[PDB]
Amino acid sequence: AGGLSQLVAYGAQDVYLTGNPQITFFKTVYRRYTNFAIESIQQTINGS
Amino acid sequence: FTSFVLMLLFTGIILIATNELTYNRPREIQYRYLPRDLDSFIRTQEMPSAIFSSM
Repeated sequence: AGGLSQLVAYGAQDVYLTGNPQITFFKTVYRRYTNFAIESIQQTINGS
Repeated sequence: FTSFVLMLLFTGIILIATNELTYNRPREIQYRYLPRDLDSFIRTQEMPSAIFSSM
């Protein structure tokens, strides 16, 4: 009973979905990114 | 008497000089860059499938 009752029910259709896994959903790898900072700066308006 | 041990060491030290070559046994493995397209594909992919590997 519970989620396991579904988990075990492997069938022919699964040869296209879960046979030989290429990804998971349960462990995200985050990529490190360039160090940066962002700010709002007012520019000068020339003219009336 | 003395000449006996002298000759014993005479041959034994040559034997030791022959022996000593065996000691250093390092592993050799080289590093190479990924193909550009494969590198882009790997960097783009979001899920890792297998979690981790130590070699």
